[PDB]
Amino acid sequence: SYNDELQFLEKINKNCWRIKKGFVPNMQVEGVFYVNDALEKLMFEELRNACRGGGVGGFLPAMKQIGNVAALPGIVHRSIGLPDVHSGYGFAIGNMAAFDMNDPEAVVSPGGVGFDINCGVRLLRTNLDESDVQPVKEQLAQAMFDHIPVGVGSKGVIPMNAKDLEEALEMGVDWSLREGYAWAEDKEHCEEYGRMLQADPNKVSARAKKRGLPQLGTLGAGNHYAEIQVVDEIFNEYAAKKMGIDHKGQVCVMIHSGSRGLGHQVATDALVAMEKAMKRDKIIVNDRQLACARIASPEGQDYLKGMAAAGNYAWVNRSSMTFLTRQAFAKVFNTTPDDLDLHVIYDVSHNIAKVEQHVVDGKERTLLVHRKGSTRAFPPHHPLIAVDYQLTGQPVLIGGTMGTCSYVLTGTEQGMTETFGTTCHGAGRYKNVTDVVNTCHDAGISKKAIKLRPIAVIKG
Amino acid sequence: GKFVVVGGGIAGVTCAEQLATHFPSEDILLVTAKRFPNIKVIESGVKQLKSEEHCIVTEDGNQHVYKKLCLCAGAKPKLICEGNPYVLGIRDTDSAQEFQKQLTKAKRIMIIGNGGIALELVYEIEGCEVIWAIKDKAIGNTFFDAGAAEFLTSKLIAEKSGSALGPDWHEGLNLKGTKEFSHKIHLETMCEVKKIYLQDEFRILKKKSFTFPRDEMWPVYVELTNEKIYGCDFIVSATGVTPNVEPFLHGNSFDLGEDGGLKVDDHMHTSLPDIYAAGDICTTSWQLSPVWQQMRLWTQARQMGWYAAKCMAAASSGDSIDMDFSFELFAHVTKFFNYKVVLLGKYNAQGLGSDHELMLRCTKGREYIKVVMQNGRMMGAVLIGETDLEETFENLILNQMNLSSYGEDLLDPNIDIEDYFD
Ligand SMILES: Cc1cc2c(cc1C)N(C[C@H](O)[C@H](O)[C@H](O)COP(=O)(O)OP(=O)(O)OC[C@H]1O[C@@H](n3cnc4c(N)ncnc43)[C@H](O)[C@@H]1O)c1[nH]c(=O)[nH]c(=O)c1N2
Ligand SMILES: NC(=O)c1ccc[n+]([C@@H]2O[C@H](COP(=O)([O-])OP(=O)(O)OC[C@H]3O[C@@H](n4cnc5c(N)ncnc54)[C@H](O)[C@@H]3O)[C@@H](O)[C@H]2O)c1
Ligand SMILES: [Mg+2]
Ligand SMILES: [Mg+2]
Repeated sequence: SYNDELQFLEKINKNCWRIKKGFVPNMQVEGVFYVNDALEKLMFEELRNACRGGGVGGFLPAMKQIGNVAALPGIVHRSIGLPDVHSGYGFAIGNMAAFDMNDPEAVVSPGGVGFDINCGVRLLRTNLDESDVQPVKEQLAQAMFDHIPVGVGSKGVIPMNAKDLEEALEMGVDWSLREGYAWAEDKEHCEEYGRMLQADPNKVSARAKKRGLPQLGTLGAGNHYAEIQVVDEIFNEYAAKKMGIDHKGQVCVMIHSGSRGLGHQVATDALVAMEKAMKRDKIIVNDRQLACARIASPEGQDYLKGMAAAGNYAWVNRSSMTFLTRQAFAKVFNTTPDDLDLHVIYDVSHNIAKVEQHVVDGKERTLLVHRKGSTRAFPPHHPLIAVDYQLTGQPVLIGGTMGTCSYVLTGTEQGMTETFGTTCHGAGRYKNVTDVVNTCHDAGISKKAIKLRPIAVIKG
Repeated sequence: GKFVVVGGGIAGVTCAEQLATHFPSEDILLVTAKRFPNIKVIESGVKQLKSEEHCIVTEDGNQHVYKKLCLCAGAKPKLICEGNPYVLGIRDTDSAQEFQKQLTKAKRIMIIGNGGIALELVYEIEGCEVIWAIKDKAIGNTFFDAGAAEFLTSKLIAEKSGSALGPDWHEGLNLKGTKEFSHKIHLETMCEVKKIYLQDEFRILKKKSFTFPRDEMWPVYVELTNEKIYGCDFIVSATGVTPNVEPFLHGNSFDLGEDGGLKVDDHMHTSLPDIYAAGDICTTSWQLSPVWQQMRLWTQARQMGWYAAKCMAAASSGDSIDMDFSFELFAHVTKFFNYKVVLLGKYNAQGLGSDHELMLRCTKGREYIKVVMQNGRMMGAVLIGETDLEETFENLILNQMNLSSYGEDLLDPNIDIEDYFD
């Protein structure tokens, strides 16, 4: 009953709620959901609607999905739902879960990465104002659609070979920079310099490689798009100056894309191997969708090796899409891409697992943070982040849809201590981008630095 | 000696391009009637392959010797009756200009066919009365189900918003009729052309033309298989398309499919030694995967020409090459009545036989989505409208995830299934 489920749920603070242990049959640690007054009403309605449904099959309510992740072996900190939390296979979308790599009973969940791997966004600054582009916006749009392949069944213009694909899967952005499709400044302003050192191309399945060879350099269907935008507002002028947004109406472009086919095949290959291992190593899980393997077990190592490869492939795809975007601007505004100042503000991923150093229970541990729908947001003085943002804080790029304005944020110390530096990715395809970002700022897990409005969308 | 590819069609040019990239030290000849100077163009049409002597002769009388030959001669328009000046069928840019000229001078034009050419023309042309007669019960039987026809046909009532032509020849010409009345159209179901009567034949027999279809002495009158007879200034017969096998089949014993194409194996070999084929001329005889099928098009031709070049390169290197992933799942993304149409796998549940189920979610004048699931696993789906879910449906088909637990809610409006399987 709805009033029975309610007993497990209480309010921690004005913008966060708790899921007490026992909400699901086993729970290692409590759950938490981060909400504004508005997006909270929707998060509770999902649970109540599921309760009225007798014996409801599939599409379980997001709050129950947070709890089933809290049942997993090795969860070290609160299973936390970011504002974009919504129904997702296995782990709820927006969920961070962290597991200690030194604990012997641990878990890697494919649903805690996603079916894609390394879906992300790469914003690029440009010296042109909205008045330079507005009279030619249709020419620039056609030049972009001509230069950038889009949609299902599409094939990339950039030549791709099996050897070069294996190199890109093992080598990430370094491969694109070496080829000539990226610049040394692109390597700097990129999450982990766009590199996964644990990637093994020999782990990726042959079917995943077959899907990868032709799809490289293509956006695809779904929420993968490239969009041209203009700066609306500057909430942190120092951050804007640091990233090269000097004034409102400056042009920028967002490239949202990830692993195309290779990721889905790698993820689905993992779920099949995990079903065998869950019976073998007695990993007991509250939902069949939540596949799980011990990190020590070959299945956990294999998916983590595969995830890193698909991340390197996805980063190469983003760099290729960037290369094509620069060429389209260069033709339309009739000059060299560098003279138009097409440098990159940042590149960041919303569907990856990573090993990170966090101090938990007063003692630092190496944890695997599973985040899907969640973007990294490391604190203002974190040693790993770009030198330019080593003072302001790692940029978080938050992507809209349907002409809703996008936002660029930065990472905070409170967000590091509470969420392990985890923030929203974007609005559900009724919880607006604006609501979601205002909560992440109001809860002190992000600091809005820029706002941006789309003018041209290069979807499929 | 030199590799030879026949046809300036998408299959031939893409085969020649890829083959030139695989062997940059040797020349390729694209016979037909730059970025790779390795490919030369002969600009003539062959009359006879000579498979025993490994030779080709063109209309020039030039003789050529092939180490490998890819046949991509495309396909002739089939016609209701060849030789009549009032029948038209679109084939090539010359025929599109002829259609432009005739159309820019005329009214009361009939179209016969429920295939792709007719589906474009009824939306592209305005300012002529379009009489539509189709052998099937509803529009688009080749590309759509009955429920799909009802969505796209309700759009028909509303106002408009030497290689063969590819995905979009309709942009490169202006097609306005003299009447200037936008989308005035009538559809006649189950009908076929009985006979074509010129004005003189009509005057002799003293038969009466049926009145103009609604809610004058024309040049030609066409009788339907029903009791209604109609006149026109000319008639567009789509009639489908037949592979151009006729000039090649003479003198060599090629194995031909039920569609009359050259049968090709999994490595695209034509059942004659050293000879390959791709695009409309070929017919797929290898063991089809459950969610693939061969329909003549620009996308499949491009893919087949690539695979043929890869397979030819494999045989010269002696290496073994596996089948390309484009043959694992059929997908066609296209426009009909200004609506995106993505058909994935067995979109019309073709070949599923008795075992199949249908789940449909549609909003009137917005989008139509249908899902074909043979055993709780998605064999195919029909996607129509502005929906961007085509990658998700593609992935669920090639995974064969057991969706049975997700039940009927796999298409509920409030759940972001695209985000769920991103
Ligand atoms: C009006 C119209 C409209 C459409 C389409 C076709 C037509 C006619 N299609 C179908 C598509 O255009 C076509 O099926 C493919 O381009 C097939 O191309 P091929 O590789 O077979 O060459 P193609 O069929 O174009 O081959 C023609 C060439 O063959 C060569 N040739 C012919 N006879 C020869 C001989 N005897 N000797 C030597 N060479 C010879 C000549 O060089 C000629 O130029 C389509 N597809 C799609 O995906 N979307 C769409 O919207 C449409 N729409
Ligand atoms: N976007 C697209 O899908 C598109 C558009 C145009 C053309 N094309 C392709 O180009 C090729 C040529 O187009 P098409 O429409 O000629 O091919 P098609 O195979 O789609 O047309 C076959 C149609 O011809 C009709 N037909 C055949 N003989 C008939 C007869 N005697 N009387 C009445 N109807 C008869 C059938 O009922 C059927 O509807 C096809 O492969 C087609 O798929 C693609
Ligand atoms: Mg994404
Ligand atoms: Mg994605």
